[PDB]
Amino acid sequence: GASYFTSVDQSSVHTAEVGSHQIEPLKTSVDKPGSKKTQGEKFFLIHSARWLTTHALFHEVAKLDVVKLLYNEQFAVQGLLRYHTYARFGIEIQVQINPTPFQQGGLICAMVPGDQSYGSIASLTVYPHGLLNCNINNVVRIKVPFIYTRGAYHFKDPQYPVWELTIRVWSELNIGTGTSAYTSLNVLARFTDLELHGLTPLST
Amino acid sequence: GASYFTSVDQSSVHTAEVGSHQIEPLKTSVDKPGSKKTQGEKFFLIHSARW
Amino acid sequence: PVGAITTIEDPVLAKKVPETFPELKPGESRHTSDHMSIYKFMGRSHFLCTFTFNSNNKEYTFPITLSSTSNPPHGLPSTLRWFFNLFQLYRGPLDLTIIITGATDVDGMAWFTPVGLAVDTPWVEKESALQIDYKTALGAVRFNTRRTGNIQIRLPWYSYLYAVSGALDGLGDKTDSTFGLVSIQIANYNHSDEYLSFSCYLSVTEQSEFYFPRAPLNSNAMLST
Amino acid sequence: PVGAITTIEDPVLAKKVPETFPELKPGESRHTSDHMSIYKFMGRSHFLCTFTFNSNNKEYTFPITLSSTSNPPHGLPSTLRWFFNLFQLYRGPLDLTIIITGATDVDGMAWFTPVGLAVDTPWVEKESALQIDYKTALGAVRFNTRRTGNIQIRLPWYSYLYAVSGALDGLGDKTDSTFGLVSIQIANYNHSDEYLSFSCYLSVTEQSEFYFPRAPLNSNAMLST
Amino acid sequence: MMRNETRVSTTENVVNLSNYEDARAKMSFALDQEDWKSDPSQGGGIKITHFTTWTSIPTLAAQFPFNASDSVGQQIKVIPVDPYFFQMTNTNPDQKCITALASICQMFCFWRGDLVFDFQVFPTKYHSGRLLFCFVPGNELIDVTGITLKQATTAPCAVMDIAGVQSTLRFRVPWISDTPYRVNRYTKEAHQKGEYTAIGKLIVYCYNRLTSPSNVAHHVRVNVYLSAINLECFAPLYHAMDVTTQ
Amino acid sequence: MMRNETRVSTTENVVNLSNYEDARAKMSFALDQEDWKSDPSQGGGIKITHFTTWTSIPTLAAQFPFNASDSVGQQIKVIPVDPYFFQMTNTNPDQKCITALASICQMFCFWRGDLVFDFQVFPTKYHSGRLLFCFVPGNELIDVTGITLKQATTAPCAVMDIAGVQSTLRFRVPWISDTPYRVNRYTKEAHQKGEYTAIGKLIVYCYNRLTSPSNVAHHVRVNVYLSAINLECFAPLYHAMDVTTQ
Amino acid sequence: MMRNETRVSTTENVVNLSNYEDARAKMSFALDQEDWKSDPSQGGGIKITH
Repeated sequence: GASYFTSVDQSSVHTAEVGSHQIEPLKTSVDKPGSKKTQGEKFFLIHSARWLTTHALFHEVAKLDVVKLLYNEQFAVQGLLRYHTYARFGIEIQVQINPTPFQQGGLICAMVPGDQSYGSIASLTVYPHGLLNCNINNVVRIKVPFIYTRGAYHFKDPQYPVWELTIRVWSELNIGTGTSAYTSLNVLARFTDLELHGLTPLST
Repeated sequence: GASYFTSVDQSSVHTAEVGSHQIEPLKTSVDKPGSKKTQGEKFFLIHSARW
Repeated sequence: PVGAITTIEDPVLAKKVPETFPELKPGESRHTSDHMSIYKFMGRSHFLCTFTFNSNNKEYTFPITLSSTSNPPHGLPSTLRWFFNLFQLYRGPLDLTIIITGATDVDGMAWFTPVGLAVDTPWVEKESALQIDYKTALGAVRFNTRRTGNIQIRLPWYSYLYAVSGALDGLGDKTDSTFGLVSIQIANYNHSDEYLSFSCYLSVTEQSEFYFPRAPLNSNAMLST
Repeated sequence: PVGAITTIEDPVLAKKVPETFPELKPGESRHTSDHMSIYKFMGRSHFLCTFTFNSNNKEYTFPITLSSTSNPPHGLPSTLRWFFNLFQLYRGPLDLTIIITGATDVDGMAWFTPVGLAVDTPWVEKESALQIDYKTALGAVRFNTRRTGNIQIRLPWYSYLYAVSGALDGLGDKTDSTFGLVSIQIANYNHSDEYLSFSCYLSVTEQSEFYFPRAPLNSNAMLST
Repeated sequence: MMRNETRVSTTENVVNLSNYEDARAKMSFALDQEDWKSDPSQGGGIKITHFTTWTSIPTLAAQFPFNASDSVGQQIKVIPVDPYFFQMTNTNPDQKCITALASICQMFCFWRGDLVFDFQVFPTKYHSGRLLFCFVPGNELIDVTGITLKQATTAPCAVMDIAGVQSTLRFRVPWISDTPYRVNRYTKEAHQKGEYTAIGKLIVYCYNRLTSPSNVAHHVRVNVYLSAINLECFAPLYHAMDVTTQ
Repeated sequence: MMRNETRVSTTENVVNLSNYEDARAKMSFALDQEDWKSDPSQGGGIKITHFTTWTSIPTLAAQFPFNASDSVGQQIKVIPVDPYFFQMTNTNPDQKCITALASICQMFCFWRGDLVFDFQVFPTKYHSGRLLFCFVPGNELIDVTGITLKQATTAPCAVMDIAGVQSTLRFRVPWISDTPYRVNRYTKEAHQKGEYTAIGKLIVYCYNRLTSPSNVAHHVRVNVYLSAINLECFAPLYHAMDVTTQ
Repeated sequence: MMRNETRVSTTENVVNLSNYEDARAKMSFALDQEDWKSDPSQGGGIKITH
């Protein structure tokens, strides 16, 4: 007797079993056997847009509900969230781009909890941020624990987004006549210390 | 560096992090946190007919 | 001078202590306490709201909401507003202090009503619609203008949430953005008398906590009554 | 999971600690005191009754009766009612606190009268019919609306019984269902003045005891003024 | 020279009854200001001091019948998971039979802990059947009718063989919520997304159709007791929870 | 015989909220007058307690362009030296983007310490140029336009090679004043000789003209972050510092 | 700096004679607030107390 789903039986009897767990002398697969971490605490490509010469300063290149985005069949983690009601966790975001050295400018990526409200765009550095500069780096990583008003996030029917990742133009992207006037961008996200609670058959 | 999905970056930089894992002084849920066993090695009702 | 040059894009290098020119130790300040210690600062109970009674045997119920949305007077004003937006999560009791202005010999009562419970319609002066029994039950306080003219009682951290916040959107901004509500009901106020005004101020307590720093409200957001 | 199955009809087996699914220790609460400790709970003096004087030099005498029968206002209301029916026997002093509303410069007196003794007719405002000597003798207290506006004095466990109860029938429900009576007599109240109202609230003391748990009053019984 | 000056602080002669520290009397009627000892004489020594005393005594919350006519996977009864629940009632004398657990928590704004649903079967040693009890984590208002008995197995649940020497199954619903405590919203006019009273709903499915001969009832009744363990309530309030007409 | 006499001091029932010693409540609503422990559960352990937290985080105060068209010794940008500075602003949503450092000190009457101007260059590994940052000690209102790049070298300053593997120059302006602290005069109607808010002005000269090929921008933008170290503020006040339109 | 603040509790200037703790005088007419010894002189030592 253990685990969930208990069974109470009056006219009981013993269990019949044969053989035991056989450990492969020659494994049929070398990858770590699926585990909470294997399928849940791994990276996934959330969103991906473009950044042009047209994009003026402070232009929001992307406003994402990191969490909500992950909750989608497209990603394996869904398989763990799709069957649990609540869940608390931490997040690690990784945003990367590929500007040609002939390009110049910069972007700022900040993990703002809940909503940007009316916070001064100029102080987005206060939040867990990552500054991108063409002449310097083309990638940034951010990791944050659980920050919410509630003790967990409700997937099936959320109250308010846990994280709203924002990406604005920190310094207009200008170039010399001839150079590509753009640069695609991608956003990677993953759960950390994924704590799942309450198994449910629901879906919405 | 670990887990699946590896990333090779030329113009690399360090990772920015804030705070650390906070263990609930008063848990918001008493059930074992989801694990391979929690959601996979449990019982389910397959089929059901009459005799 | 090594801290005069660095790559701010790198989270590590950006923490390098800056130093450009040769300086000497600033020294000692002439005043005892540090005015930048949130606890000591907000320790100075700041302004919250104010209202005026018109008819007799009526009541006013104002909520304590961090909502950056709710613009005053029907919302957080001045300092209080500014402060409760410098961070994401708040929790802990709050030492409220309300000042009475005008009238006299007016008997009054006040009770704190936790978030998510029955309570007279917010920001509105009307005849209470609650069982005297219900009111009292939540813990109340009676007083008389003549004898006093001011009340300083602490407000409890009684909420089903782990914390509350101001910066939010519609939904959550309607539930997880409130500490609780206060309700003041007057009695024996023949308007043939002077007007009755109330001033409410809030001060942070030692048992109050503040989590995760946000980007302060842009000047255009900072309003005042 | 053994406590997931048992025979409730058996008094012993029914005490088997229930357990169905695997759980972890809840942890620690964030608030100091336990709100479920009767003493601390009822420690919050709850509402009892209220009345209003009409003519001068008159008096009101309200009894403190647990009787579930006596419906308010002429009886135990709200919380107080509910509480004093969760158990069968009660005994011990009670910290009464009465609030005055309205009038001013009105001299007043109040005395506790033990069960089974002479006392002005209950729940009725009339001209007292007791020797000032008699009144005082039982231990009294004088006060003036102007100077105060509220009184907090303890009520003694002075009764010829071992305990009192609310849930009773006719007879006993008319003798063993009372703690005692309170009487407030005003003086110098020219009605040309404002009205005079009194609010009485009761709080349980540490010297108060509660014996044998009863089945709480069904919702339909819980009334409120 | 007498010199004992003290400034008159704010809240002059203000009264507060939110707690005992201020509710306690400032003087006494008792002669010589005496006190009282303890006395369990006619109290059998049963001195009460905590409300736990009630919130731990399984009281009858509801009764539901299990007819043979009920087919496999058919929902027999649905109950929200919050102490404030109870549906028992008697015609005359007219009364809404509230439960112990309920009558207590009804006086609080918040609560938390493991609610316990005790199911008592009233069959005859000749019937035979099984009922699956499934707890769906959530809030007191989630359409659940669209859940196959199969789908139900995903969530935590327990089946029970009615026909037996035993008669009661104890269902301990673990505290599962996105919030530390739930609120007694049953006082508010309407409902609000987030302000919930229950941590989910409980379901009673028909695992195995009820079989039996012919000289025995064509069904079997079941009493549902409710109590709580590891219970915690705070934030006093007044309200006589009405009946939850399922 | 009871004999406890105390004289009623002055300021009877007077209220004061200038500090906590008098602002703290004299009673409580909390039942049994309980209290609360700490709880970083959903706070990631990031418990704030000091405003330093903000006044140390470099926030974007202003942006200025360095065009090749700018000749040697030409003043590119002038900025007063006081935390209350910031000129960043976004059209719609309409907002005057104040800085962390600013938004904090804006609530004080006085301040002192070393302000830190961080300059971030957004060039391409193909440009090449130098900008001289010069701090002229004084007050927020001193005609500085009449200062040759040469003259500027007399005062403390620093030059920077834009084209490089690095991207940020940190300018730590030492606290230099005839007074122990400066005042937030930005609240007063006008200005008064002596009542100053800044300890001087900062200048951005064009040390070496910006060179480059032709397949790269004809200029290079520069973000100017502002923060402070060894900062000290006192004398609480309210005022939402407006934008310093340079 | 003198800082001795005390809040005015309920029952302001209220009188209670139910017991001695509150019935006892708060001041005295006796000069120098003196007191008195015992004296069974003309009492034959028969001092009553109960």
